Amino acid sequence: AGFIENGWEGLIDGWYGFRHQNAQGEGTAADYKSTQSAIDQITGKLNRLIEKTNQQFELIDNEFNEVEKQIGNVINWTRDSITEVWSYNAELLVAMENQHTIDLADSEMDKLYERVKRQLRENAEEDGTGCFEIFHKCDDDCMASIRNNTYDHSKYREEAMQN
Amino acid sequence: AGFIENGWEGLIDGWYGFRHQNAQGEGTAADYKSTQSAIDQITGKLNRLIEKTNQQFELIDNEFNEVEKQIGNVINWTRDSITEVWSYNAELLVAMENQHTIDLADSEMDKLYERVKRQLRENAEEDGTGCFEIFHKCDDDCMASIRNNTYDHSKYREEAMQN
Amino acid sequence: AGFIENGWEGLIDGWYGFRHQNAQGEGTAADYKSTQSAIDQITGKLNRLIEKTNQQFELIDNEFNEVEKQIGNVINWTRDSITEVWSYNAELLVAMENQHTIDLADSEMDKLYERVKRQLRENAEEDGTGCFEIFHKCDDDCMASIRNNTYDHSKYREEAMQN
Amino acid sequence: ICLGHHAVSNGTKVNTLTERGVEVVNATETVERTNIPRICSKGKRTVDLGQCGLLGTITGPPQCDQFLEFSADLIIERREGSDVCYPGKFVNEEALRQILRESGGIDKEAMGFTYSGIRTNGATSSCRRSGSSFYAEMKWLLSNTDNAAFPQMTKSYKNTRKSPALIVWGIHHSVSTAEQTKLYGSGNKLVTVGSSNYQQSFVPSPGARPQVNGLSGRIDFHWLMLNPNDTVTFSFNGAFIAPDRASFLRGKSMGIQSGVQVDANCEGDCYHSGGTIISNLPFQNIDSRAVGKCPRYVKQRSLLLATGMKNVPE
Amino acid sequence: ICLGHHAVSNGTKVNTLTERGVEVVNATETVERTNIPRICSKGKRTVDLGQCGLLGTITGPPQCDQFLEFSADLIIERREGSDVCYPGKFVNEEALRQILRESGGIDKEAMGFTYSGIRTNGATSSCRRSGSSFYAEMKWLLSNTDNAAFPQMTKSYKNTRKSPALIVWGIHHSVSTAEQTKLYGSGNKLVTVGSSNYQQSFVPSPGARPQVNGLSGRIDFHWLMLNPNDTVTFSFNGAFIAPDRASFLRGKSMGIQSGVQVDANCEGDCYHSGGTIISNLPFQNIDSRAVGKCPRYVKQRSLLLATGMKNVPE
Amino acid sequence: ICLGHHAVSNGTKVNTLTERGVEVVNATETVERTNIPRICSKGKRTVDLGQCGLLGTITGPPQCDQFLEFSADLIIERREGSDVCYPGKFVNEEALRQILRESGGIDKEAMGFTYSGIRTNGATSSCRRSGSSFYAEMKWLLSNTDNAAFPQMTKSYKNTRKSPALIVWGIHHSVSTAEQTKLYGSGNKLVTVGSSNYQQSFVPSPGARPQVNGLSGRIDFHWLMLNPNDTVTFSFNGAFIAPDRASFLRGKSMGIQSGVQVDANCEGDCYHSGGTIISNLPFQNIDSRAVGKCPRYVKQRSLLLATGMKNVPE
Ligand SMILES: *[C@@H]1O[C@H](CO)[C@@H](O)[C@H](O)[C@H]1NC(C)=O
Ligand SMILES: *[C@@H]1O[C@H](CO)[C@@H](O)[C@H](O)[C@H]1NC(C)=O
Ligand SMILES: *[C@@H]1O[C@H](CO)[C@@H](O)[C@H](O)[C@H]1NC(C)=O
Ligand SMILES: *[C@@H]1O[C@H](CO)[C@@H](O)[C@H](O)[C@H]1NC(C)=O
Ligand SMILES: *[C@@H]1O[C@H](CO)[C@@H](O)[C@H](O)[C@H]1NC(C)=O
Ligand SMILES: *[C@@H]1O[C@H](CO)[C@@H](O)[C@H](O)[C@H]1NC(C)=O
Ligand SMILES: *[C@@H]1O[C@H](CO)[C@@H](O)[C@H](O)[C@H]1NC(C)=O
Ligand SMILES: *[C@@H]1O[C@H](CO)[C@@H](O)[C@H](O)[C@H]1NC(C)=O
Ligand SMILES: *[C@@H]1O[C@H](CO)[C@@H](O)[C@H](O)[C@H]1NC(C)=O
Repeated sequence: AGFIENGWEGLIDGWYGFRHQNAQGEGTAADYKSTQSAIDQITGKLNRLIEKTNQQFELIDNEFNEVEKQIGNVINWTRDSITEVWSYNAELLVAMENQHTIDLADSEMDKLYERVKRQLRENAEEDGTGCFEIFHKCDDDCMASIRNNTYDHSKYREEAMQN
Repeated sequence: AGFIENGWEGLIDGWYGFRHQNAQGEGTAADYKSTQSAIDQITGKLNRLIEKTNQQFELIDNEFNEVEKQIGNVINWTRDSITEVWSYNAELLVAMENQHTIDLADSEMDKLYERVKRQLRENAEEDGTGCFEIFHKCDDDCMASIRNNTYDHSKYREEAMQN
Repeated sequence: AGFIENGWEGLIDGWYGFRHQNAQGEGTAADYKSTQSAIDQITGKLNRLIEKTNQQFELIDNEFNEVEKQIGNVINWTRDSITEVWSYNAELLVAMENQHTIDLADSEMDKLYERVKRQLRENAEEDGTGCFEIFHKCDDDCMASIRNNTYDHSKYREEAMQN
Repeated sequence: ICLGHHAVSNGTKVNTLTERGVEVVNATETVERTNIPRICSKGKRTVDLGQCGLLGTITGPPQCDQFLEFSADLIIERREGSDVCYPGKFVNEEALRQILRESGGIDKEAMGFTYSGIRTNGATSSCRRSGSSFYAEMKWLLSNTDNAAFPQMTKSYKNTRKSPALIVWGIHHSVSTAEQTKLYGSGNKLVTVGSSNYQQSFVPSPGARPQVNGLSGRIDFHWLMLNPNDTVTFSFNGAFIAPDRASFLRGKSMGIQSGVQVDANCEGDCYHSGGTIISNLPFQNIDSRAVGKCPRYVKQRSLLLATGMKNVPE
Repeated sequence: ICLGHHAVSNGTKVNTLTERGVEVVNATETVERTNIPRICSKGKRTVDLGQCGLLGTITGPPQCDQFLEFSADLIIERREGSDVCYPGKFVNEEALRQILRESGGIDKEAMGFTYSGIRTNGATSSCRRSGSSFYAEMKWLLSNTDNAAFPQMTKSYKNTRKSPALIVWGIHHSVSTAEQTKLYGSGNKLVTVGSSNYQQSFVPSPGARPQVNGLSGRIDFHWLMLNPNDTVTFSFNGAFIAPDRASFLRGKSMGIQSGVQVDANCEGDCYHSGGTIISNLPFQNIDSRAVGKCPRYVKQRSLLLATGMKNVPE
Repeated sequence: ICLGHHAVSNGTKVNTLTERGVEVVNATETVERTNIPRICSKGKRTVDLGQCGLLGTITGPPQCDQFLEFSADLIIERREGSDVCYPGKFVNEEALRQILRESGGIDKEAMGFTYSGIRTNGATSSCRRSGSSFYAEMKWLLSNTDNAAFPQMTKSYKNTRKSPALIVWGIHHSVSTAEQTKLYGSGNKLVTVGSSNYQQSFVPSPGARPQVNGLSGRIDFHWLMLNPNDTVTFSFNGAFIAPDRASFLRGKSMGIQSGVQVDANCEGDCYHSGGTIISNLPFQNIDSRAVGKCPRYVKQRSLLLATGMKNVPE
């Protein structure tokens, strides 16, 4: 989410995906395995945070007939302290989880980019804005071979090396 | 901060920067946007940690006339417990924040290095110690074009490819 | 631990290492400095977590003669609250430390891979599954030069560039 | 071929370690604020005390006649409840309330007290049933005739059951010393309760009090807990409300104070005075004094957790 | 063209999840240790009690004559303060202190008590004003003549205001039973206070005590809090210090105990006995018993937060 | 040339922020569960009270004759311990227990009380030594002859030492008022203790109690703490167990309750009723009421910390 200067608001099929533009036509297909990876990780975070406690706390005050003022001040003091502790823990928890979530998504995007980069050894060159320049017109069947990680890295080498 | 074998103690203008050495002269210029990015992130950490609490705690003990010994032992027990909790939270908070700060700066450095690497497609080659070998004498105007991200990646290609 | 499709169960000498296969024979040697780096970091985590507290807590209850029921309910209420706080802190601490540990090891592996990649400038090409294709038969002495970071990046250049 | 990520036109701002207001794709709430204004009691034995006070179930005023041997997993106290019919008060009342809230109900047993040489049918106009009555579990001991004296008496009770027994007696405080001489005779009266863990110590204090229910007399209610096979003993000479039946805790339950209706259609384990908190979120900003199995109370009303990536639109 | 990062010759070592002593470029402190040895009261109504004790403001010894109806947002207790002039003590004193610390001041109102057949001008040499006086808010009730008897009396007070009233009375304990017969007459004396939430119960105990201010007599001070429209009643026959004026809480304030001077030049919300903690840091290692709006106390004296990158010099 | 990482055939599953059951190479435990079923007292002055109760060391029943001036860094209470030989009880007993647990031992000093006109050798069959004895640190004051009267007495004690003194006296409660007239005479008895921080107030309550050790009489034990140079005073006229020697705290120690044996071979700072917790782990799931320098108690029985990388086998 850095050098990719933006997101595709039109990509409604998944989180990550491609958008190819060769001589045959246009293309925008979502990548299911990376999107499912990030979705699985966030889902795990939700499964860990959304939790039910089996610890039962009993009534220690009395809303209808106030208890002794001293023990009531001790009870209010302790309750306020615990409330401060849990407010701190909640704030820090949410902030940290959000940080690791954003960095997690960015990491998945970068690792995908490096995956496609390693698929295209010398037949393509990095553009600098998250795109790959292909020195030979890759048709739609070749694009589908790139998506499902079946593009041959040597049976298109010499043609692109000449260009 | 790994393969860059050190830091420039002479770089007093910013956090990150370049140091070019071509045939025209020397150069050391700080990069303002990355330095301002890391400075903005650390500043955000300080704005989040430096905080004022609106929770007022009242006096529960008595320094001049000691209270009942039993309720005093309960008060001291609770206060000591809360003190242990907050000492733990402070230690872990500082340690984690420092870890994420160091890793954050290292990440910014690496992403800058990858930025300049993507600016120089085939006209330069990685040296291995954080430098880029240029196969054609890039003058100071070309250096300034590299700094502000305006160096043309194709109008210097063939000359460096021959070398 | 992503595109390296697995681990070497036979690598019993260290955490990270190489496995070369040229024309002279086979090879599997562990890298001591990276393994010692990750081991040093995990060891530091253990030194920080395994800790002894100098805070002494005194007896506030009475197992043989139960105290007043009210102050006993306040004591049990406070103790249960503190127990919830420390159970939360322990769970979150362990989970976060494990996350940062796994990501730390993965980071060390990736940085090692990038190290060897930067050692082989144009004499080798990335395969895509964590291996490096060498376009000239590198003998065992050349392999040992690659391991201890002494392989010359230019005295084998033209031969591999022709191939 | 260009690859990237998705984005939306309107995201959700969250807070992180670094910034404040980072617009992400999707986010969910972690601090519960929705409250069900009812007492969700689906699947629990519930006893709504109503006009009966929790402590009254041990002494038995007219409003607690149908709560003398209740059994429940959830005990609800109401604001209109009253522990007494004759104006009185409990010593260590809140500790006894907390004991009865988690008792799971009470089981009464006749203590087997018989008397010789004294009256026993003391009554009042405030504890009204058919006519003028008294506490169902207590007996107002007086002198036989309209004045006379009170013989120094010693009655003992042994807990023959395997669970601790709840013993509750009462000291009387008339409107004056003359009325005390009318009920129990002249002289200094003294009440002594002793056991293995107890050792008192009771003397009356007659005097004029503000008229509650048209009565200026008061009754101090005291209680101890006998251990199994432990024996308690009373030595009294007047101004003594004798216990007729002892109480035994049934099992386990929970006690709450509320003012909303009971609903057997919803289920919940977190209760407060305004209703039930039904949520899976780890935190809540509804009531810091919520009891049961609750999310931990926090002061923040909202803490948005990021469930999507960073939203960077065009 | 080589790119890199900055470095310094002398960095700051910090602690992380991994190591201990990582030299970074810049770092800032998170645990406050600097303390202002004054009570920063800039912009707050402050009442320094000095030689007047906090509880005395309700009874009114000579040292509290200028604190009978104080009003403040910050109440400071001093070590030289005294609640009493005649040697005595308060029952439930610390609870009353905690009530008065957050009261925002007190407002006195004449209770409207008149007497017939008894004396009322009891005084002593310890409560000195012009000559021999007594507590300004109390009245030392005695028998009319130098001996005689005390008629059984019943005085009532109704709280006609919308806020709870603070009622404080006193039981007297003379040096002997003979002096008790001199002041109030022979026979067993009994004091009874009753209301809606209260029910006692008071009998004197004469005897010899260690001479405080040259006096061996003691005075027990007791207090209850009347609810609005609730009525309190006293039935006494001797050894009774009657209340003349009741107290009402003004609003809200904070109470601290200190021994340093008051300073209206600095502002602070965190106070302890040694001064004021003025800091923006989240933690402090000055006083674990600091009150107000304070950073949370920690045992570590320093926890350096990294504000710069890793420092790797040549 | 291919480079990679190591792996094992059988790893250890751990929990992270994301998943549950991530198989890593190596892992270590963080929650301690191993317990040493002994009281590790290596290098500490230990006093096992045994059949002697902790409070008894102040009064001195026959079972505490060898604990009147003990000195320890670790005090162990046993379930068979007893504070009394004559059936009695302590007022504010648990506060005194908590005071004595961290006292570091006690040091007795003769209070210097002499009497004129009364007997002093009161004894009983329960406090057995050579024959019929009494508490070693107390004196059972009676009237000179088998009936007669008790002269109103006033005895004073001044703490001449720089540390607070522990003063413990006893009120007697006979089986009846007739036995009270036999021991101390007829009439209302009254006991008054006064000092600088104290002010009571003591009257006896005779009556029949359940026979403990074949005796229906009881003894109330009370205690105050004199400050240095502060003077305490007693004014009594019967039913008074006088203190003969005062106590002074030696230094500092720790008090535990246990039922396991003492072992001088192992060392530990974390104790509970089942033994000693010797561990370097930050958490423990053994006893939430463990005292000393313990790992913090958690409800989880195990929390595996990852010490190795992710295990991805072939
Ligand atoms: C404690 O706080 C509650 C409100 O949460 C309040 O009603 C009560 O009065 C407080 N306790 C005392 C002793 O004031
Ligand atoms: C509680 O700790 C304070 C010091 O922080 C001490 O003065 C006080 O005596 C302790 N309480 C008891 C009951 O000893
Ligand atoms: C507090 O919990 C303990 C067990 O941990 C229990 O024995 C005790 O009875 C509880 N307190 C009260 C007042 O019930
Ligand atoms: C967005 O988050 C909410 C959280 O409640 C979830 O229910 C919803 O399915 C999420 N939407 C997407 C598209 O993931
Ligand atoms: C209680 O007493 C009965 C009869 O004296 C005896 O059979 C029983 O074992 C005793 N139980 C306990 C727990 O003391
Ligand atoms: C170093 O940190 C301190 C923290 O107080 C800050 O005031 C200062 O400006 C920082 N210096 C630089 C050069 O960032
Ligand atoms: C108090 O009593 C007065 C007069 O009896 C009445 O007007 C007022 O409404 C009452 N207020 C309350 C709160 O009871
Ligand atoms: C695995 O972890 C345990 C933790 O107790 C450690 O003792 C052991 O040395 C570790 N093994 C390796 C091979 O690191
Ligand atoms: C105690 O009194 C003695 C003699 O009266 C005196 O010398 C000493 O200084 C006093 N010490 C204190 C602390 O009051």
